Amino acid sequence: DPNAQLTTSLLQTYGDFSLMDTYRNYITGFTQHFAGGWNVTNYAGAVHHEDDIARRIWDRYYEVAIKNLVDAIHKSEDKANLNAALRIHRVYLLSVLADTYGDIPASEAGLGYISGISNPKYDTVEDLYGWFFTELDACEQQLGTGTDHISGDVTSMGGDVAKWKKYANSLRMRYAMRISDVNPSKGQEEFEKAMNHADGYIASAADDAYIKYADSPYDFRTNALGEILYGQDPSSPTFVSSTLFYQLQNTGDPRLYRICRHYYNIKRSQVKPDKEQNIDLTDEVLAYFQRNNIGEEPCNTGSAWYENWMNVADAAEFPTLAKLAEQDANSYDNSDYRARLMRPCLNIDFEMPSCPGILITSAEVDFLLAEAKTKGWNVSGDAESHYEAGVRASMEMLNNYYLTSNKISEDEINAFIANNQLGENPKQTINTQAWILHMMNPSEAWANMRRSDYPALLDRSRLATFPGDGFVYDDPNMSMPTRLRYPELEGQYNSVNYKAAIERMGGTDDWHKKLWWDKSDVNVQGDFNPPYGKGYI
Ligand SMILES: [Mg+2]
Repeated sequence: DPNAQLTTSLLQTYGDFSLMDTYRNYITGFTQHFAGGWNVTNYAGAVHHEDDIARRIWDRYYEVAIKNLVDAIHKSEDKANLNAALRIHRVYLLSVLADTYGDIPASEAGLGYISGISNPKYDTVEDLYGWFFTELDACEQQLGTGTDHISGDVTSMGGDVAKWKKYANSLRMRYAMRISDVNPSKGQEEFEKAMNHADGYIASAADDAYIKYADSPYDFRTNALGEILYGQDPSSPTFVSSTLFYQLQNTGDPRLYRICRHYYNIKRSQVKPDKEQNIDLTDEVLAYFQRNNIGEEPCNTGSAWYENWMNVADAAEFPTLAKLAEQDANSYDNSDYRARLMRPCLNIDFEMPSCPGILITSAEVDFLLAEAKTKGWNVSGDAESHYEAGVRASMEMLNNYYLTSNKISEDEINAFIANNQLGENPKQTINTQAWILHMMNPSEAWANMRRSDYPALLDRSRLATFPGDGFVYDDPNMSMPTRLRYPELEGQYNSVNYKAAIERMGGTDDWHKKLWWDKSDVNVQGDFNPPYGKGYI
């Protein structure tokens, strides 16, 4: 039943816990949104490849979503609306697969490959992006030529063909920007084609495209990215990196302590994050810093929370934990949980099972329009207006989709924008602000970081490594990987096509090899001397 297969494929995007290891261990580490958990320190922090972690995106999307999409596409030629929606989500997941690994099966990933009886070649990144524009144009026009109801839709589009059209056009704008370095003229042409389309694009948050997940306890119904970020036990929360912390603090970003909180979480629930026992001591922690003329030490990329050891405050320092330590010291005076309380952690609001699965937002389109303007493309309105719109929408998406309290006021948004105008390097400003936007969309975060080379990351090569703590540094090139390696079993079961793709790369499956649309290395910060804690060597 094709509509059901649309549902499974949509939900798998963020709903499949079995590929979230790749996002917590590698991608969100590579983007330097998160740092300090043992896993991201072991993998992304050590620049340490391991097949079983790197393969999961490939293996799980091909085994489930792509299989179901292709079968449903072939079973839906009489249901043009559903057919177009199936095909748009295939383009979507193929763009993620290609942006992650490089050349990938696509044009030959068909019914035979589904049945496990045929071996698909790896389409080149350049050929795939060419096909993205063509296929999205075709689907966009096909939408609404059927009378069938897209009942398997679980996105915010809610089966509305007009909303799927704007989604397809917005993805065209995303891909057109992606190729704007390697093929400037095609990027310009494809962008303005979509931007000027009669059916429009995602112009306000009312038209945001996202998958809707269920508010049920921790089969793709719940957002598994939040699940793995919440950790599978209270000793493994997701710690916010110093890169993100310092981007927020140093720009006066009201998002600083919406994204960052301090938790003592020993009795927290494991079926659904609870305010009761994810004890939010943020204000009391900050009051403690201020009393002692000290401050935050957000974990550096490459380091774990127990490295670059920060002094641990006694329970007495925090009145809420103090009175609970005095009631029950085994629970609330545990020194390990006090230690992790010291570091900024991701708000559990971002870790709820019902968190959305972002596909593309009006805030991103705003930033695309801003950069399109700074490139001279024929866009209406100045770069600053689009830029400001995108900052305001990124702000507002947290109010609308995530925050359960402490919403960001219109005063704060207006204040922040005034202090962070475009400046002398708009491309850097635009893409740094998009990178915050993309926190919970790690694949777009990593792709757009790679293409735009902003934000300037912390130079991993000048941050500490901790081999004495069991981590393995088996790669001399410690700069951020620009892709993931192919699943190693492809070398056996798709051996000839695997060899070919590797040969096109230069003869080895090299995760320091830049993809076709990635023309330069991501920028890095020249200096990192934080007021508290450790910086560059
Ligand atoms: Mg690059």
